[PDB]
Amino acid sequence: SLDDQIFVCEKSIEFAKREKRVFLKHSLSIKLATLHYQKKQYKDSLALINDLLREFKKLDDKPSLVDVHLLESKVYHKLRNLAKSKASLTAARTAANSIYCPTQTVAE
Amino acid sequence: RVPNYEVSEKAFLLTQSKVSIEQRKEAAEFVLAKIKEEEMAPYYKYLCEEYLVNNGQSDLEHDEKSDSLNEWIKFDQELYNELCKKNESKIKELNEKIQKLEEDDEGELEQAQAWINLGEYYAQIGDKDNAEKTLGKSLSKAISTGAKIDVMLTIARLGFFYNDQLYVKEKLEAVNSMIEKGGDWERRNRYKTYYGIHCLAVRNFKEAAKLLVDSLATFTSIELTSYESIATYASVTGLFTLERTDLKSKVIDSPELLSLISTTAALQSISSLTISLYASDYASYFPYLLETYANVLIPCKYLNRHADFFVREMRRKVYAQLLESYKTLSLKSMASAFGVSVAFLDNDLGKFIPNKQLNCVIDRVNGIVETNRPDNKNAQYHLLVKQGDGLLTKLQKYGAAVRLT
Amino acid sequence: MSTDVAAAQAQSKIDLTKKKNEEINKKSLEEDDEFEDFPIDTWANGETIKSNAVTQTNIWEENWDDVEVDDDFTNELKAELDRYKRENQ
Amino acid sequence: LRPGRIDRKIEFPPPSVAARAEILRIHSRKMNLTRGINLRKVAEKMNGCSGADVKGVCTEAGMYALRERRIHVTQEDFELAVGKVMNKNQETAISVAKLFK
Repeated sequence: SLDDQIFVCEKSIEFAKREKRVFLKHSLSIKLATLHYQKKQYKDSLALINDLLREFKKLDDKPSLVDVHLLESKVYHKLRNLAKSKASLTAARTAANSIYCPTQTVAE
Repeated sequence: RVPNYEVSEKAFLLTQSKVSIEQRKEAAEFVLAKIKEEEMAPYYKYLCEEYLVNNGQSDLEHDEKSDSLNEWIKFDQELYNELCKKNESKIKELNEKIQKLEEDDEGELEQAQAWINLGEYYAQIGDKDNAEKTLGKSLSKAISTGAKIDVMLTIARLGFFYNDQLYVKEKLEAVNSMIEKGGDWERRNRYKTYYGIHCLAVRNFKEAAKLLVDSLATFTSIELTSYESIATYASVTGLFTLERTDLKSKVIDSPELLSLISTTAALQSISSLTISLYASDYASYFPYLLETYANVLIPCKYLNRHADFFVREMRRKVYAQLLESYKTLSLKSMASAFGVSVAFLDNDLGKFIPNKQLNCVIDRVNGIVETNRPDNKNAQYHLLVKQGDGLLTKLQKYGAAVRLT
Repeated sequence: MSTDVAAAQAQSKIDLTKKKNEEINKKSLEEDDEFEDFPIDTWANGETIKSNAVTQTNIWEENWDDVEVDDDFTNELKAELDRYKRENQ
Repeated sequence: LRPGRIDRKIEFPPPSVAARAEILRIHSRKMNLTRGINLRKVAEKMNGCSGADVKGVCTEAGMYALRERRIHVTQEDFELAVGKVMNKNQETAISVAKLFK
C-alpha cells in the first residue's frame, strides 16, 4: 500500500534532525516525491522538488541533488510541457558535467 | 489593492440570476466578511446604487423590495461606526508622518512616500476619489522613474474596480508614454495584464488575445490579479481570434496552460471546448458550449457583455469547418452529429445564414444542406471594389472642399 | 454617424464667419433644429442604458445580439429535448 | 619611445572589482534586469584584465536565458554565465596550481 510506505518516510524525516544529520533528511524528501509521482498527485511532487531546488542550490555538488533535477523533468513530462522538462534536463546536465557521478544516475 | 479583484467578481454573481443561488449565497458570505474587515463600505454603497432595480433593494439605503434575494448586501449601522473610527486612526498617522518629514533632511522623496501610502489606504477601503488626488502629489515630486509607473497602474487598478472604461483608458495612456522612458520590463509585463482586461471589455478581441496569451508565458502577480482568472480569460479570447492552425500553436500546445492542468472549473470548461473543436468531434461540442457559458462567461463581469457573441460565433466557427470540408450534408446527418434534431437545426441556421456568414442554403424539399460558399474571382472582385468605393467618395469630399476656399 | 466616414466630414467642414449666415439660412427653411424641439414634445426620449451593455450612445462598437433574444435559453432547451428524443429513438 | 617624447604617458589599469561591477551595471539595463539582484555575485567570483571579459558575461548569460525560454536574467542564468567565462582561465591556472615542483 502506497499509504504505509509514505508514512514510514514521514516518521523517519522528523527523526532526521534531532537524532540524525541533514544529509539523510533531504534524501527522504525525494523519496516522498517519488511515491506521490506513483499516487498521481503532481502538486505534492513538484512542491517537494522546489524546496530541495532552492535550498540546496548552495549545497549542490551532490549525486543526490542530480536526482532532484531528473524527477523534476519526469513531473513536467506528465504535466505535458516539454519546454521545462528540457530545461530541467539541461540543469541535470550541468550538475553532472562529471561522468563520475553514480552510474544509475547516468543511465537515467 | 489586492482584495479589489476578489470583491468585484464575487459581488457580480449576486446580481446575475442565471447562476444558481447556491453559488451566489456562498459568494456573499465570503465577501460580506471581507467588507467589514477591510472597511469596503464606500464600494458597498457604490454596488447597491449602480444596478438600480434587480438586486440592491434590501438595504437600509433603499426601501426594501422583493426584487433583491440577497440580504447579505444589507448594511449595518455598526459598519459605519468602525468605518469612521478606522479612517481617522490610519489617516491621522499618515498626516503626522508628512509634518515630521518636512523638517528632516531630503523631504522630496519622504513626503512623496507618505503620499504613496495615502493611496494605499484609500485603495484598501475602496474610495477611488481621494486616492486620485494623493497619488497625483506623489508623481509630481521626486521619486524613482519606475515607481511613477507603479503609482499610475494603482490608479488604473481602482478604475477596474468601479468598472469605468473611460477612466482606465486615460490612466493606461500615461503608462504607455512612460513605458520606454523607464524601459521597465517589469511594468511592461504589468501593462499587458492590465491592458488585457481593458481590451477584454472592448469588443475587439484581437488585441485582447495578443496581450493575454503572451502574458501567460512571463506573468507577474506582484500587485496584480490571479493567474487563474488570466489563463481562462486568455483562452476565451484566443479561441475566437485564432484560426485552427494558430489555435494549435498558442492554446493547446501552450506549455503554460498545460502545466496549470484542471484545477478550476472555469479552466476545465474552456479547455474542453477548444479540444473538441480541434479534433473534429461534434457530439460532445453541443453540451460543452452550454457548460462554458454557465460557469465561465457569466461569473466574469467583462465577458457578461460578450456572452451572447460567444454563443453565436462558436456555432458559426464549428459550422465553417464542416461547410468547408463538404459540398453537401443532410439535415439529418448534420443535426444528429452535433447532437440536436432536425427541427432545432433548422432554427440555428436561420440566424446566421440571413446575415451572410456561412454562405450556404438548406434544401427543405430534398432534405440536404447544400454548400455554396464562393471562393472564385467574383468573391474577390467584390472585396476589391468595396475598398476603391470608400476611396472615390473620400477624394470627392476632400477635393471639393479645398476647391471652394 | 452619418454617411461614409463621419470623422472625415467633421474634419472637412467647420465654422467660419462666411459660413455662419448660410448654415442658419438653411436650417430655418427646414425649420428649427429638431433636437431641442423633441424632448419638449415627447417628455424625454428614453434611450436604454440599463438594458444593453453597449448602451444607445455606443461605447465602442455595437453588438447586434440585442436584436435577438438571448439564444442561451434557447440552446439549453434544444439540447434537453433532443436527449429525451434521442433516448427514445 | 622615450617618456614624454610624445607627451603624456598614461597606463590604463585592468579594472578593479568595484569597476567591474559598474561596467556590469550599465549592460544590465540594456538587458532585462536580474531577479533577486545578483550583480555582486559576478563581480566577486572573478575580476578581469579587460572590460571585454565583463561584456562577455552579458552575452553568455543571454545564451542560457534564450534556451530556457525565459527573457529575464536570473541568478541561475548568472551562475552558468560566470562558470562559462571563468572556464577559460581556471584550466590554465590548475597547471601552476597543481603538478608544480
